[PDB]
Amino acid sequence: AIRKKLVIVGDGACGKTCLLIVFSKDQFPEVYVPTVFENYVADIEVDGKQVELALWDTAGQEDYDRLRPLSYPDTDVILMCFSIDSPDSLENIPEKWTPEVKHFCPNVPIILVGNKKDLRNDEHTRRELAKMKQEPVKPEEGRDMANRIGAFGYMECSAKTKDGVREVFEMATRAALQ
Amino acid sequence: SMEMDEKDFAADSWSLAVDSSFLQQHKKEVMKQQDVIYELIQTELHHVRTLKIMTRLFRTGMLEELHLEPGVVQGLFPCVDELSDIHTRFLSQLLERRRQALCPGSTRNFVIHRLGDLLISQFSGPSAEQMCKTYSEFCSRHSKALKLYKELYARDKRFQQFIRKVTRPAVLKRHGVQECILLVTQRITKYPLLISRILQHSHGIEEERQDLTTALGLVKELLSNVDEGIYQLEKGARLQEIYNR
Ligand SMILES: CNC(=O)c1cccc2cc[nH]c12
Ligand SMILES: CNC(=O)c1cccc2cc[nH]c12
Ligand SMILES: CNC(=O)c1cccc2cc[nH]c12
Repeated sequence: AIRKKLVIVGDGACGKTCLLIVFSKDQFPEVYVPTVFENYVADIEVDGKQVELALWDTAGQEDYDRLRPLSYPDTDVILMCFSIDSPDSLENIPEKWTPEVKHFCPNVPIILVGNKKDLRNDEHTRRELAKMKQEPVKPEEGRDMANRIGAFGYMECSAKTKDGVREVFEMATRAALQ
Repeated sequence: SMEMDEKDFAADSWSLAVDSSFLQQHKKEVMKQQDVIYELIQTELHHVRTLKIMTRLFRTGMLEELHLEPGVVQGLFPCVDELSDIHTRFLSQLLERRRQALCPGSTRNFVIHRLGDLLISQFSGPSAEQMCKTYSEFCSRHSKALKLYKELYARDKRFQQFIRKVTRPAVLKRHGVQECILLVTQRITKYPLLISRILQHSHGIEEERQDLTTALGLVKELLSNVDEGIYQLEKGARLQEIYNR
């Protein structure tokens, strides 16, 4: 097996920690959802190729501009996350997260991931967002942002139901192998 | 880690660690508070373990088996003895607070009601100054350590055999040299996340809510000072590239 490294980036409320936890355990924890994620090395076989994929979170490093880049050396694939229940997290993608990743990870494929897709048809979410003249992120809005920033691709998932989670990490592995 | 502490922190949560008859005696809010305190101690036990792999398995093994040029092992593992001293002491304090809280006749049933004071002590005074000085040095030497590792692995056959040998066991799967260095650098930014969630469930006692609020403030001040004190060292960097930073 070949070793590859994945780093997930995005705002504090984007769901990146939950996404790594659910994938690494293959389950949404029923008793306790951990606050933090240390690291993990997933055994993944995609399109006949065996890879050891090391997983890293940047949660907690958002306000520390000199500590945060230390997570980037030798990254093979970036997952750039936003939350579908937060159009504000999508807005910070092109002029905050994107130039940073392009500087420290030149030529590394970026996959733009819309997390919490289960909240797109949640009445409580739609009511809270309507108070700030907002609505859940539309699938075309996610695709257009991914197109704009030069992302390798656009994907959606729900850590809560696990839908789309395996497909995100299998595609990230394929991107890391190119 | 030692077997006694590994077994005490084997369960996925505090609610699964204690006996069910003991869990049933507490309110939901106390269980939520204890689950996060348990996660803080469990991750501190693993962080000390990462430091022992670095000092004992890698560093000492290279000194005792390989013929590396002087100053090469220090370059691969900067400040590891100092970091091990800070965290082993902090872990000792957390584990003694848990031990004093155990019910008589039990080695697993406890409730920690007063964490805030311990966190204020760790993140203030000389221990905070030592943590700030050590992480500012470690994090400024992080990129150099990774590049030195990659150079040695690519060009030294005996170094490559040593690494492949000691990292072959499945219990070392997440703990190769580069993975340990990033695990240590990332440890300090996990503290505010853990402290904020403990604070969310510690409103029942006003003195505890105030103590955790003070501790959260101190950890953030330490992180800001460390972040402002970092500048990556690079082997063979010329003075002109440094003063034109
Ligand atoms: C170009 N030098 C830089 O240091 C840099 C550039 C872009 C984003 C970030 C975030 C931290 N540093 C950054
Ligand atoms: C500043 N650039 C853009 O806004 C952009 C670029 C590429 C595709 C789309 C779709 C919508 N906007 C796009
Ligand atoms: C970091 N501060 C927090 O309050 C927090 C963190 C992670 C999960 C939950 C669930 C409730 N609060 C949480």
